[PDB]
Amino acid sequence: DVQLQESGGGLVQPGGSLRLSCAASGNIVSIDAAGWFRQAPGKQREPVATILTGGATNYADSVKGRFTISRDNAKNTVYLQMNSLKPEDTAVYYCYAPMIYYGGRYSDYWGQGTQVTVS
Amino acid sequence: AVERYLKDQQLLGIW
Repeated sequence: DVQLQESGGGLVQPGGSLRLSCAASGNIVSIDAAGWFRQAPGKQREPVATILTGGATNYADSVKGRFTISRDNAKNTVYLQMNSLKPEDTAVYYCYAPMIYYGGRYSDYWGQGTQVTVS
Repeated sequence: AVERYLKDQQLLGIW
């Protein structure tokens, strides 16, 4: 079956920038809509951003103006551009892709996560 | 068409 895979995470300085990507290993399935979650060290998982099938985008209040979600449809990848980082952004970022068709059936899929650190 | 609606509603529910 499919396995979503986040990447582009890592270490970055305060004020820095990162671009996370999320994709199905082997491009075997299309991703027409998706969202990003994050999990801080001692906090609750929270939504970060979302993009629908139509293209409509929504963000959390603590990231509007700074983050941008988008997708390259030709490579079934979804991106999260992250600008003007601050230590509050330090977290594990997860990728969520709903209702993906594979092997005769629809299913929701999650990535294993990717570390992001702002020191 | 309906599938589109479902995907989007899954995402909009998150908020």
